[PDB]
Amino acid sequence: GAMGSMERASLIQKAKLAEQAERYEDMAAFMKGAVEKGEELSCEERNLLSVAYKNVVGGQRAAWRVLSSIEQKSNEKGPEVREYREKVETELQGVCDTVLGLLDSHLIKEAGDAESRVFYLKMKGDYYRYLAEVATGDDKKRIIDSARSAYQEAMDISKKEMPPTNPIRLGLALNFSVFHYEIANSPEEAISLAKTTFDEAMADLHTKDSTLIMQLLRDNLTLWT
Amino acid sequence: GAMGSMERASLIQKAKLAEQAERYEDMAAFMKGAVEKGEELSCEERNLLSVAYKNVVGGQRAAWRVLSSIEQKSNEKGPEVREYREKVETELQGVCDTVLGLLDSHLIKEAGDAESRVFYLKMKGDYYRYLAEVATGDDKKRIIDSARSAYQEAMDISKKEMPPTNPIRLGLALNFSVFHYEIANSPEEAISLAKTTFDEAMADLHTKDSTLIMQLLRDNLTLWT
Ligand SMILES: O=c1[nH]cnc2c1ncn2[C@@H]1O[C@H](COP(=O)(O)O)[C@@H](O)[C@H]1O
Ligand SMILES: O=c1[nH]cnc2c1ncn2[C@@H]1O[C@H](COP(=O)(O)O)[C@@H](O)[C@H]1O
Repeated sequence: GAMGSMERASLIQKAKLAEQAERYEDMAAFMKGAVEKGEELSCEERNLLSVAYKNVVGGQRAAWRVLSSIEQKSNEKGPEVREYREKVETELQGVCDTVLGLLDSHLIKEAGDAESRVFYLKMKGDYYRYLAEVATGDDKKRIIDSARSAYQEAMDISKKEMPPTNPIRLGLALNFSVFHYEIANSPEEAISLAKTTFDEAMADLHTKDSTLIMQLLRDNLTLWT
Repeated sequence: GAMGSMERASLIQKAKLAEQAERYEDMAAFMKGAVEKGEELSCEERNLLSVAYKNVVGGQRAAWRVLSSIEQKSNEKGPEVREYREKVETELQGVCDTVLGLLDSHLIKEAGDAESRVFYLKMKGDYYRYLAEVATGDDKKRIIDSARSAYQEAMDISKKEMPPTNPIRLGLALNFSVFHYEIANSPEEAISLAKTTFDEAMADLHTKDSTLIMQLLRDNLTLWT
């Protein structure tokens, strides 16, 4: 595709240039580029992937929210705001469906360092979650099953082979739980895991940046309870 | 074109939605849309035009600068950074050439309230200036003539029919002078006008937001002298 002709290492250098210039569209395009090569990504590369995708989909989800909100106070008048809301909703689904293709097509295989098999399964759950935040109907149904399947296979792996301070295991559990509350409408399952996790981490805290996740991880229990 | 089928007032409402959502690409697209209708813009509309275009071209010029800088420290190694720099340079020229089409094609006619005939001529000078910041050769030559022609016809009009507190006349002169220093390499002409203008404004200051322009207008003389 659009980067087919470019050397993998150049794609990677240009991702980094993009990041410096604050051009996440670019950065994501370059990374989709490298990924599409077929070489397994290093830890440092994967951080470029997620970071870029996250900022892109991030601003979309912002605008979506601004707009749904205006479409709430527009229920007490014109289609203009529903129309535009749908526009942004459609771009977002776009990016999600793209990132979800990378994971299904290249990144996830059932053969890898495993500490990152997680990173991907997690990423799969988050992007499927982002689709859930905007879907309706049976669409919303299936997407929910999917964020569950992934986030769960990522839990198994993270428990079995990851110490409970691993900012991966932390972040993952955090996410999976936000999903439990915000999406699947199951605050029992949500509170349990939010507690348990922050438990078994406050435990080995003796071994200092996972603490930021832990700040949030509890920060969430405030409102949940 | 892409908004041809949409009612002018809807375009305008959606610009405003865009602004709330912080989607300047959208906002600019919608406005190019309304402008393309053929109806003269009100003051409030024009502010949506400029604001949207400004933020778009604004982030481009940022990235350009980040990148040229990395391409400076890259002169003491790979084409990756020149290549990407050129990419961004080309998007920018794009947007400039678009905005410059709106002015030449719709917005500027030699028949209007005139206090805004200025607003456009000024806008023409700034976008031509933005092209100058990145051009070379005879290209750079012609573009400079063009930012001059415009900014000047905008000076005549602004002197003749505008009191020297008019945030338009202020801003204009400010810009025209930055051009004199930063682009046309003529600090004599630059210092003169920067002085003169801030003079005849400090004069009638007795008649309180143009002061922000005046803050800058002097702020510039610091470095210029
Ligand atoms: O850097 C991060 N990594 C993982 N989760 C985060 C991060 N920053 C914030 N969060 C959490 O994610 C929530 C928003 O959901 P998300 O951004 O869709 O994953 C926030 O309310 C936090 O609980
Ligand atoms: O809101 C504004 N209107 C007009 N000129 C501005 C504004 N903000 C900053 N400037 C000036 O414009 C310079 C940057 O050039 P410009 O952004 O290409 O017009 C700044 O250094 C200021 O002198």
